[PDB]
Amino acid sequence: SKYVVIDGEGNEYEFTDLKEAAAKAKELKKKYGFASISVPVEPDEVAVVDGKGNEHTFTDIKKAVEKAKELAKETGFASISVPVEPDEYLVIDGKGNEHKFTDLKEAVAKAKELKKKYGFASVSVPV
Repeated sequence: SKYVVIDGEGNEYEFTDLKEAAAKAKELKKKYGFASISVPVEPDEVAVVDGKGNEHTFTDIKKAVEKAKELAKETGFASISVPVEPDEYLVIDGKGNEHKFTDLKEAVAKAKELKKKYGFASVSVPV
């Protein structure tokens, strides 16, 4: 598999191991303010990755968002991953709304604004 961490500069870090990826994301967030992690998700699923590097899969985005809030507090980190098409980037905010981009730095900039507004936002990238 391939797991991708995105930081606040729009840099992409690739990993073969989820626990190492989730640990990098948690560190970039604590040290530099922002990080998302994208993981392979089955079609019609959504996945939340927590601060322990564990996945939580869902078919209902509203339930995923609810869980992502429990996990960010309990484990120190949470990121929602959704399937994206090549050359697209999707931002999911803390209320479950999806915003589509074709420029990663644009997607990151929006995610930062939505994190301020709603408390939480993730950026999903193609795997």
